[PDB]
Amino acid sequence: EAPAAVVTGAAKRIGRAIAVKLHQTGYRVVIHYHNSAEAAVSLADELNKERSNTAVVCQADLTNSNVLPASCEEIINSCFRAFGRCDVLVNNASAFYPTPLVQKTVETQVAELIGTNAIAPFLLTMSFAQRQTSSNLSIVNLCDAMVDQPCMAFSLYNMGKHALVGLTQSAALELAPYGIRVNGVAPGVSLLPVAMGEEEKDKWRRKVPLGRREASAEQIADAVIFLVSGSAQYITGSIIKVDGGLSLVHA
Amino acid sequence: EAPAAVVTGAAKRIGRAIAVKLHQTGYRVVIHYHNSAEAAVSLADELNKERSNTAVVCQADLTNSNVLPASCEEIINSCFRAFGRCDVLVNNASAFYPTPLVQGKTVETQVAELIGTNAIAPFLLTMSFAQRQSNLSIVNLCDAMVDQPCMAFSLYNMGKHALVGLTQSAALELAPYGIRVNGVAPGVSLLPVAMGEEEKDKWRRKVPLGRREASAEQIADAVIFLVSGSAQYITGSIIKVDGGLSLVHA
Amino acid sequence: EAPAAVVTGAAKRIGRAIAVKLHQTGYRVVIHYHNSAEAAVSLADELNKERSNTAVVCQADLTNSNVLPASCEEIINSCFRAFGRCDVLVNNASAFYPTPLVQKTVETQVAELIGTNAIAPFLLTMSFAQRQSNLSIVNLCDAMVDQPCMAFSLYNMGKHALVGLTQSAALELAPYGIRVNGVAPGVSLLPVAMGEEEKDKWRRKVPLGRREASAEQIADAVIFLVSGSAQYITGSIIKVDGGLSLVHA
Amino acid sequence: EAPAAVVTGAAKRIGRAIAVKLHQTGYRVVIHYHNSAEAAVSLADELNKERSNTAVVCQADLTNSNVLPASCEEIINSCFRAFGRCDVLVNNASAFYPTPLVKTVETQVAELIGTNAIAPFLLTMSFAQRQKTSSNLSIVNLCDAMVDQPCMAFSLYNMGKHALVGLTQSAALELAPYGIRVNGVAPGVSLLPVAMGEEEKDKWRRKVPLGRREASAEQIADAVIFLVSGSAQYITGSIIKVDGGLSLVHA
Ligand SMILES: NC(=O)C1=CN([C@@H]2O[C@H](COP(=O)(O)OP(=O)(O)OC[C@H]3O[C@@H](n4cnc5c(N)ncnc54)[C@H](OP(=O)(O)O)[C@@H]3O)[C@@H](O)[C@H]2O)C=CC1
Ligand SMILES: NC(=O)C1=CN([C@@H]2O[C@H](COP(=O)(O)OP(=O)(O)OC[C@H]3O[C@@H](n4cnc5c(N)ncnc54)[C@H](OP(=O)(O)O)[C@@H]3O)[C@@H](O)[C@H]2O)C=CC1
Ligand SMILES: NC(=O)C1=CN([C@@H]2O[C@H](COP(=O)(O)OP(=O)(O)OC[C@H]3O[C@@H](n4cnc5c(N)ncnc54)[C@H](OP(=O)(O)O)[C@@H]3O)[C@@H](O)[C@H]2O)C=CC1
Ligand SMILES: NC(=O)C1=CN([C@@H]2O[C@H](COP(=O)(O)OP(=O)(O)OC[C@H]3O[C@@H](n4cnc5c(N)ncnc54)[C@H](OP(=O)(O)O)[C@@H]3O)[C@@H](O)[C@H]2O)C=CC1
Ligand SMILES: Nc1cc(N)nc(N)n1
Ligand SMILES: Nc1cc(N)nc(N)n1
Ligand SMILES: Nc1cc(N)nc(N)n1
Ligand SMILES: Nc1cc(N)nc(N)n1
Repeated sequence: EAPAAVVTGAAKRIGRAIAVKLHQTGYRVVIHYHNSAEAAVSLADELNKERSNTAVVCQADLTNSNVLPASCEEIINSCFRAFGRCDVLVNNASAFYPTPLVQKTVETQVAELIGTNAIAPFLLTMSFAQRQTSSNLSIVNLCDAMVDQPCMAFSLYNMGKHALVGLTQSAALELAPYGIRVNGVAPGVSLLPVAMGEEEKDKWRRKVPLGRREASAEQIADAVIFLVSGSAQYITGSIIKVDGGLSLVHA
Repeated sequence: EAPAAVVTGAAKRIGRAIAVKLHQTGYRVVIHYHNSAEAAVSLADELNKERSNTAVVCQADLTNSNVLPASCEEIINSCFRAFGRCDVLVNNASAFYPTPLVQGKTVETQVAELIGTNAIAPFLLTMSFAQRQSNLSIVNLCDAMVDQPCMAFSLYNMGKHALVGLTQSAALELAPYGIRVNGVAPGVSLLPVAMGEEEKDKWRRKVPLGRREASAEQIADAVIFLVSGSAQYITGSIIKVDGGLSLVHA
Repeated sequence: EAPAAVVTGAAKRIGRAIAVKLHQTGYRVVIHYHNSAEAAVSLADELNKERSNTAVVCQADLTNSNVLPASCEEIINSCFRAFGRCDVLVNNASAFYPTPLVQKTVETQVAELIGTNAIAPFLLTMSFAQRQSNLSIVNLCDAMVDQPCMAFSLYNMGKHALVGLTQSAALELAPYGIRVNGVAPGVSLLPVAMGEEEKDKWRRKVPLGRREASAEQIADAVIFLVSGSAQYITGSIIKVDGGLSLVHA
Repeated sequence: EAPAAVVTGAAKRIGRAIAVKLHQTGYRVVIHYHNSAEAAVSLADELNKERSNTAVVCQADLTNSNVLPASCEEIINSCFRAFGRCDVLVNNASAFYPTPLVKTVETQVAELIGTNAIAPFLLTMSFAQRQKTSSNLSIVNLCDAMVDQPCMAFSLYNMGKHALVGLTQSAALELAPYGIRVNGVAPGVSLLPVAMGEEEKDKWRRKVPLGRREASAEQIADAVIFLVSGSAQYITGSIIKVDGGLSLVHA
C-alpha cells in the first residue's frame, strides 16, 4: 500500500505545500487544522480528486493543556484509522508573535508558543513512536534558521524553537533503535506573515543573499521531501537550513 | 550599600556554592528553595552569622502553572523587601529525570516541572527582574551536554535548550537596560545523591581533564566571573565548565 | 546541453560514488585523481561506455605549495576544455592521518592536511567562480568536527577551515547565483588500512543501524544539494552520520 | 617563584593589554613581535621598571614557511631561557585583510592561515613538548565571535579563525592528560583602526547591543586573565565571547 503522513497546520502556507508535495510523491495525508476547516477541506477535496480516499482532515488545538496528550494521540490515531499505517509525521503547526520581557496572559502565551512549537511535537512524537521491514519511518520538525540571531522581543517563540531543536536531537537518538529518523528543516524567511506590511516584507526580502527574496513554500517542502525519502535513509538528527544564506549575514 | 542577588534552588549543591561565593564576594543573598527548608534555613543562618542581615530565604514552587508568574514576581519582590535592590539573578533551580518517549506523574506534570523549572520560571524571573529595575546581570545554569543528550531525557533537554534561547534572546533585549545575560554550562559536576559510586565513576572516567567531576565551587567560580566587573562587556555568552567532556566522541 | 561537474579525489570510495551518481543524473564529469591513475581511467571508461564523451580524468596533487593555485586553475580549466562549461564543483579529495602534538616533516603534514582539506577547496572555488543555470559547490565536511579524534589536530583544523570556506563562499558568491553547501559524513567507508576489530568498534557507535554510511548514501546528499530541489539552500552543511555526532562519551 | 607567559603580537593593541594585565597579575612575560620592535622594547622597559627582570622581547615572523616550526620552538625556548618555565601561551598575533574570491594568493595563505592557525598549532606543539600541583598550565587562543557570520570577502581570514577553533578543541582534548587547559577568547568589535574614519567606526559601534561601543583591549584581556586563573581550573575547550551581544544580532 501507499505510505501515510500526518502534517500539522496543513491548511495553508508551508504546511499546505508540504501536504501537496507528499501527496504528489504518493503519500496518503492527514491534513491537521485548528481554525482553518474550510481551507483544510478545500485541500483534501483537491487531493482526493487526484486520487480517491487519499486525504482526510483532522481538527485539534495544539495549545498546551490537560487534554493536549489526548489530542495528539487522536491525530496519530486518525492516520491509522484512515490508512492503516503512519510512516511520516511533519510537525509544522506553529504560533508566532512577540512576548516583550518589559511592559493574552503570559501563561496563555506560554501554552501557545511553547505548546505548538515544542510540547505538541513532543507528544505527537511519543504517540507516533508508541504506534511503532522495508519501512521508511521518519519525523520532520519545522525549525527556524534564525534561532541563534533571534528577532527582538520574541523570547518565548525563540525558546520554543530552541526546545524543538532539542527534541529533534533527543528523539533522533532515542528512536534510532526503532528505525525512526528525526530531522528538521529550518526556513529563514519564507512566506511572510499575512498581517505584515508591504514595506516591512521588502525589508526582510532585501537581507537575503540568494536572490533577495523569501523562500517559496514549495522550496521548504522540497527539503521535507528529501528528508522523508529513501535518499536520506542514513540522515537523522540533522537540521537542514533553507534560508538563502540569511543566517550567515552579520548585523 | 552592598549589592544583592537572588539564587534559585540555593539550599544545597551548586546553588548553595553559588550563594556562598556571592556572599563571600560581598553580596546579600536571597536563598530560594522549594522543599529543602531545613537546608535553606541552615545556610542563611551560617551567612548571617558571618555578616548580620545579609541572607534571607524565600520559598517557591517553580513548576509551571497559572500562578507561576506571581510566584516569580514574589521571589524578586523578596529581594527588594530584604535588601532594597536586586543586582543579580542566578537561575539555578532545576528538575532532572527521564521522560522516555516509548512505554507516578502524568506527562503534563512532567512538562510543567521539567519545562517550568528549567525554562519558564527563568523567563518569568527574567521579566520580573527587568521590570523592577551599577552592574546588573543574570546568569542561567545551562548544560554543556545539550547537544549530546542523555538517552530518554527529552523533556529535560528541551527545557535546557529553551534556556539557551532565553539567554540569547534576553541578552539582546535587555542590553539597552545595561542588564547582561549569560550562562554557565556544567558537564558532570556533583552527581545525583541517589547515584551509586560505580555509576558515578562511569561518569568521572569520561572527563578528559582529571577524570573527575567539577566541584560545586568550580561552577560557582564561573558565575562569580560573569557577574563581576571583569565581564562588563560579556552578554549572551555561555561558558562551558566541563573539563572537556563535550568534546569527547562516542 | 548536459551540465558538467568536477569531483576531486574521484577515483575511489566516496568521490567515485559521487562521480557515478552525478553521471547517472545526467552530468558530464571530470574525475580528478592524484595517485590512483588506474582506478580513475577505469571509472572514466565505465562512464564513457554508458554515454560517449561524458567523462575525462585530470591528475593533480592538491598538497599546498606555490604552484597549487596553478594546479587548481588547471582542474577547472580541464572541465571547460572537455565540456565547455563547469556547473558543479565537489571538493571531496582529502588527506587524513594523525599529527600528535607531543613527540614526513610537520611542514609537509601542514601542506597535505590543510592544503587538501582547505586551501585547495578555496583555490578551486576561486577558479570555479572566476571562470563563470544551477551552479553550485559542495564541500565534503566532517560531522565529528566538534568531537575530534584524538591526535588529529591538523586534520580537524583543515575541516573546520572548510566549514569557514563553505559559509564565506556562500555569502560572497550568492550574488553570482552560485550556491555553496557541505555534506558532513560521520563514519562512512572505513580506512583500507584499519583492522576488522577497530572497524567494528566504529560501527557499533552509530545509533541508526550500527553500521557505517555507504558511499552511495553520502552521494545521495550531494545529489540533493546540486539539484533544483535545493535552489534556495546555500551555506548549509547536511550531516549524514546516522546520529553519531549526537552520542555522548 | 613567579609564573611566565608568552604573548604573541604583544607590542600593541590587544596583545599589549594582555601582556600588561598578565604582568600586573604577577607573570613574567615574553613579548613577541614581528615588525613593531620599538613598541615591544618600550613595553618591556615599562614592565621591567615596574619589576626588574620580568619582561623580555622575542622577534619572529609567524607567516607559514619551512622555518616557521623552528621559529615557534624558539619563541617557547625564549621563555625557558629568560624565566626557567613557561606556564601560559596566548596566541594573539593575527593578520587580517580581505581576500576576494573574485601579494600573491599563496603569500596571503601563508600570512592569514599561518598567523591565525598554523603558528598557534606549532606554538602549542612546542609548549606541550616542553612540559612532556601548584602548576596551572594553559593556552588561550584569540578567536573571533563573528566566525559564523563572516565579513564579506574575508574567506582566508575566516578559514584561519575557524581552524583556530578546531585547534582549541583538539588541543584541549589531547593535552588534558598533561593538565594543560586550552581555551579561547572571541572578541566581536574591539579596538578599531585609528585611521578608520569615525563615520565608519560609528557604523560598527551602533551594531553592538551592550553600550553601542567596541570592547577595549582591557576588556578582552580580562577574559584571558580569567581563563588562565585558578578560578578556571576545570575549564578547557571553551571559547568565551566578549562581544557585547554583537553575534546575536540578525542582518
Ligand atoms: N514562514 C516563515 O518565514 C518561517 C516559517 N518557519 C516555520 O515553518 C513552519 C510553517 O510556517 P508558516 O507556514 O508561516 O506557519 P503559520 O504561522 O502560517 O502557522 C501554520 C499553522 O499553524 C497552526 N497553528 C497555530 N497555532 C495553533 C494552535 N494553537 N493549535 C493548532 N494549530 C495551530 C495554524 O493552523 P490553523 O490555520 O488551522 O488554525 C496555522 O495555519 C512553522 O513551524 C514556522 O515556525 C520558520 C521560519 C520562518
Ligand atoms: N549537577 C550536575 O552535574 C549538573 C548540573 N547542571 C545544572 O546546574 C544547576 C545545579 O545543578 P544541581 O546542584 O545538580 O541541581 P539539583 O538537581 O541538585 O537541583 C537544584 C535545586 O532545584 C530545585 N528544584 C527542583 N525542582 C523544583 C521545583 N519544582 N520548584 C523549585 N525548585 C525546584 C531544588 O530545590 P529543593 O531542594 O529546595 O526542593 C534543588 O535543590 C542545574 O540547573 C543543573 O541543571 C548541568 C549539568 C550537570
Ligand atoms: N570515509 C569516512 O568515513 C568519512 C569521510 N569524510 C570526508 O568525505 C570525503 C571522502 O572520504 P573518503 O572517500 O574516505 O576519502 P579518502 O581518504 O578515500 O580520500 C579521497 C581521495 O583524496 C585524494 N587525496 C588525498 N591526498 C591528496 C593529495 N595530496 N592531492 C590530491 N588528492 C589527494 C586521494 O586520491 P588518489 O587515491 O587519487 O591519490 C584519495 O583517493 C573526504 O573529504 C573525507 O574527509 C568525512 C568523515 C568521514
Ligand atoms: N580588534 C578587534 O576588533 C578584534 C580582534 N580579534 C582578535 O584579537 C586578537 C588581537 O586583535 P588586534 O589587537 O586588533 O590585532 P592586530 O590586527 O593589531 O594584530 C596584532 C599583531 O599581530 C602581529 N602580526 C601580524 N602579522 C604577523 C606576522 N606575519 N607575524 C607575526 N606577527 C604578526 C602584529 O605584530 P607587529 O606589530 O609586531 O608586526 C600585530 O601588531 C587577534 O587574534 C584578532 O584576530 C577578534 C575579533 C575582533
Ligand atoms: N518563524 C515563523 C514565521 C511565521 N510566519 N510563522 C511561524 N509560525 N513561524
Ligand atoms: N543536569 C543536571 C544534573 C543534576 N544532578 N541535576 C540537575 N538539575 N541537572
Ligand atoms: N579523507 C578522509 C578519509 C577517511 N577515511 N575519513 C576521513 N574523515 N577523511
Ligand atoms: N578580527 C580582527 C580585527 C583586527 N583589527 N585585527 C585582527 N587581527 N583581527
